[PDB]
Amino acid sequence: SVALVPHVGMGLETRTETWMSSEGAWKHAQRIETWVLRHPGFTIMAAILAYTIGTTYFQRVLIFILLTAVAPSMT
Amino acid sequence: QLVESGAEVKKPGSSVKVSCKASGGTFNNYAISWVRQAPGQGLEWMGGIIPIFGGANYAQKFQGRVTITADRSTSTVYMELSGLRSEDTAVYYCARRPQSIFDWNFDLWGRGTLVTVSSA
Amino acid sequence: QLVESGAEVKKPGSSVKVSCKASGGTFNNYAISWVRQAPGQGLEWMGGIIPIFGGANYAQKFQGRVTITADRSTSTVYMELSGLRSEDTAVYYCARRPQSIFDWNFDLWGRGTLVTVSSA
Amino acid sequence: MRCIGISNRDFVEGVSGGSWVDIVLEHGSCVTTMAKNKPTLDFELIKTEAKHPATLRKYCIEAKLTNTTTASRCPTQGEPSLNEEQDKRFVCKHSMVDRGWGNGCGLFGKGGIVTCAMFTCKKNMEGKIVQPENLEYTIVITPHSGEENAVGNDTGKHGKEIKVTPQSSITEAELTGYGTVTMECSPRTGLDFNEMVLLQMENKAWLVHRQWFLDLPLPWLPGADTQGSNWIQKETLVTFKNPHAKKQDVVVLGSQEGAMHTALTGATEIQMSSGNLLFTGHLKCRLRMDKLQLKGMSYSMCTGKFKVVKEIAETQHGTIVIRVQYEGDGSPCKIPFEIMDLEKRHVLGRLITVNPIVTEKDSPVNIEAEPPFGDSYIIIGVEPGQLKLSWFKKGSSIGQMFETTMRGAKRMAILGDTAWDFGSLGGVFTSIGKALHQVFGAIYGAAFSGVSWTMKILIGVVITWIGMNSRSTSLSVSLVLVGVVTLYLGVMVQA
Amino acid sequence: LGRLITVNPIVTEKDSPVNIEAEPPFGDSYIIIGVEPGQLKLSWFKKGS
Amino acid sequence: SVLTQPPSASGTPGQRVTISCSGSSSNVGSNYVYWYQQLPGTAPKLLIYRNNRRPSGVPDRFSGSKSGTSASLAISGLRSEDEADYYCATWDDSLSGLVFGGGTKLTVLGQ
Amino acid sequence: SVLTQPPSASGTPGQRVTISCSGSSSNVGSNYVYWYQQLPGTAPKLLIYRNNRRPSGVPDRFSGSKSGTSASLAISGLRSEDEADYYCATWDDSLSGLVFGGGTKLTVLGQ
Ligand SMILES: *[C@@H]1O[C@H](CO)[C@@H](O)[C@H](O)[C@H]1NC(C)=O
Repeated sequence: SVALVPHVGMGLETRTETWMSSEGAWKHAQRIETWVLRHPGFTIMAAILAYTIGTTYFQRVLIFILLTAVAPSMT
Repeated sequence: QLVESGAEVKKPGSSVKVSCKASGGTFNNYAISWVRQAPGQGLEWMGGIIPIFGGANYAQKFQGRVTITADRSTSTVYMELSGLRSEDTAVYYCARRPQSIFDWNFDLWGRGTLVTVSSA
Repeated sequence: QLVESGAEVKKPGSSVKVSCKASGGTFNNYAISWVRQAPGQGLEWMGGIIPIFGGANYAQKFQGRVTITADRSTSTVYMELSGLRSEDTAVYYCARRPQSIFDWNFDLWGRGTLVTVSSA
Repeated sequence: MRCIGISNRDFVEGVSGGSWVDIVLEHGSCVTTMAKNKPTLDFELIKTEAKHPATLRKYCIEAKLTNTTTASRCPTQGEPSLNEEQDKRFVCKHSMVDRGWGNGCGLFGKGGIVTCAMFTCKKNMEGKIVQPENLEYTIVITPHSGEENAVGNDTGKHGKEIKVTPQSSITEAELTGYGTVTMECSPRTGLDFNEMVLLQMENKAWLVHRQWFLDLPLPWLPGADTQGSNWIQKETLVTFKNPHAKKQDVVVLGSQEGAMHTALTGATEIQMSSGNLLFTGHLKCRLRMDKLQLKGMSYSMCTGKFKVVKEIAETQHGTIVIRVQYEGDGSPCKIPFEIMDLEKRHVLGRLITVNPIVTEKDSPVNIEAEPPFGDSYIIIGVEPGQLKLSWFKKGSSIGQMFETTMRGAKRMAILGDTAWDFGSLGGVFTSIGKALHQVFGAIYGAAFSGVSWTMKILIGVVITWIGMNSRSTSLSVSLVLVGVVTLYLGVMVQA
Repeated sequence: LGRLITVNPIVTEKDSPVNIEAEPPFGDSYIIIGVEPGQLKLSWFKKGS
Repeated sequence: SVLTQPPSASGTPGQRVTISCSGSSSNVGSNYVYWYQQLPGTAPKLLIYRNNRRPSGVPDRFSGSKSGTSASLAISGLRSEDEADYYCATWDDSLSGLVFGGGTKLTVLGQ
Repeated sequence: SVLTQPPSASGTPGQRVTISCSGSSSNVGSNYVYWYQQLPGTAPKLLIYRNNRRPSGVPDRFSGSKSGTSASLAISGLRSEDEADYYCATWDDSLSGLVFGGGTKLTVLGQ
């Protein structure tokens, strides 16, 4: 779908309000939150995998966040 | 370019919604106010609307009894008067003004709309 | 030399294709334009094409209604009119000019194909 | 009352040797330029028209399938054949089905099947391109005189309109009583229209990136087509069904209008119905005040009472506007105006409407002034009947310093390196800053193109942490600065 | 900032257009044609480096 | 609301008639004054907008004068057609609304 | 804006007649002007191309003229052969197409 390639990071923004800027600002976070709520099981597995792979807390948190964000996105 | 609804005879205590059909240019650039003249009497200013901003202001004599609204979809301005009485029998005018706080020159005027109030 | 197809009688709403064959040198080194003249009226440029390159240019009046094409194998230039009407009755000329955007001298003309919508 | 109360207002103060100042004009913003001995002027870029577009591509957003047909061949006997597959108006797909004596031919196995349907487009979005030389910027220049604007929305009479096109580098406007204002704008380094498509779908248009528009996964036409039937990637707008390997069917996907509205999330909406006139973007101009002069300097001061008809109003920009009326004689005269302290010993505030004058007795005059933070008194007229109107600013110099720093930071976030052109008097520090900004912004735009503001936030946090947990103090400082700037840009983006 | 390639452009005839080729610099530059009474100044921008 | 205008006016052809409507400082002095001529059975027509401005198409016979707290509409070249009801409009701040004058009758000795 | 010509032009044999082609700066004055001589029932013959240039094999009686925005075609000596429609053609940048003069017939006398 064209909706999966929004016109976001194109460097054309001005001071003018864009098409759906306020509406689309937090849609990604809302969808990720809803997915993490509906699918707790994958979040726990992602946390375990991040802890297993990440040597330091920074690596663990980065991996956990990236997995949790990608999981809904790849669908 | 200001079209008003046809004459309609009302009854005491009823309500009337006079319609003023403005053009595309005046709706988004000017303001509009409603003026009623009693039969054989002087003009009176009821209220005014800026269609793109709404928030019509009303004269103290009619505050609480009349309501001006604008339909941006059809570029139309509406005047609703409630509690009609014989004193409300008069021709109603919708005129265009420059939309500035200090500009009140009604260059454009409507053909008028007559409202009749009586017990019959 | 620039030889045009014979006269055609058509009907309203139909289509007519006019051909204009040309020599090898004039096909690959020049451009061919189409100009119509309604009887008792001035010449009207419809469009043209650089046959070696294709991609015809069309007048605004005939935009969406005409299609100019070139057959490189036969070294022939084609013109097709869609939605023929009475006002489209006129003689159509194919003319040769240099393939440059600044010079528009039609130093060589075809005889001209007359398209009519009535009976002969 | 055009540039006052617009809330995107920049005060450009001063000129350089040569009497020119550099101002970037944005559509929704405004510029008020003030120089000593010169009338204050308001500038606003109000319209950008792009003329003579060329359609670059026509995308199909809604189709219908008709004339569906199917063909099959027995297993091991090769592909089936459809005549329709000759014509490219038909979208076709090949699959396999189970065949046998029941299905109707000789042997058992996966047969070949080809289903085709005539693709027809009911609604398309047209992408158009323009040449930079074909752009045209309308700039309104209104002398900040205080004379009450004539009937209308400033479109006529007071306020001179200049059309800035790349054909002429010098745009000249005559303001009666003020001389001539010369602007040398650059409508070639503004939007960069060679990278832009003008996409209109259904009584709506957007200014979109060109590569983004060419990467849209929809069926398309070349733009030179004129037939509108040979769409390229029709398979993006249809789906073929073989649920049980029994038979193949083709259905048409639904209208893509809403999905495209979602795809256009960050694009800026324009108008394409009555000409390609858009209202986003900026225009760097060099303002030449050489032939600009104050109006009415030959008049005498007013000797008569002034009455404040409209009470002093604080503007959004730390300025006050007061409407006054003249009752005295000597109609065209200079309004005696000052902002002083209580004792009327020191002058504390600057008059923005320089050289206020009452042209006719009846007409009121709007005076704008900029009072100081705290108590000030607006003195108006000579002693008999002289007005002394108190005012309290309610702010701080530190507060406005921080606010102006924030405004400049936001301008850099919006204009990139063109921010240094804003109010620049040909300085050397500004030149070096602009060069450094060009290099840094080139690197940043390479590293952050096509990422979202959440991605920018994540990257900024990561880079800040990497800098913080670094042994090298120089690298630490560099990384922390880069991360903080990235965090600021992520927070201040997507608008 | 830039050098013209059609060296020594000259008007051989009044209503006979003459088309000059120049090499402008990278970035902003202005093509000035004529003398002050009606001089035309043309902005140009060269995209490369 | 105190804006008063002479209820009737009398004049002869080619005889200037002044319709002076007074008011409070806020009513008239502090704001523009608009003059409208309303022929019977017709919508009012703008004569003088702001203080002494004539709209395009309005003939020069009509002129607008504004005093300290009163305004007067001057009629030069009085004619039978000019006979109509005249009002002066001015926003007044105390009432926060537009106030129309009572109107003036242009009783002209034409017939 | 578009090319305009006098619909008809008169003359006498052995005369000098000039036909005017008037357009806007978009078409005439920013591009060359071409003059075509068309006889009845015959394809137009290129008469003048570019500006004031005669194609090889044309008599010198024909002379074109180009002004800043308008153009003219002048005839040295007049005859019965000159009686024919004359068109001026010029590329138009705004119209993005070739625009013809609209026609001008030379009505030589001596019938
Ligand atoms: C599609 O079907 C219609 C209806 O039978 C028919 O008239 C038309 O010719 C068909 N078109 C093609 C390309 O087969």
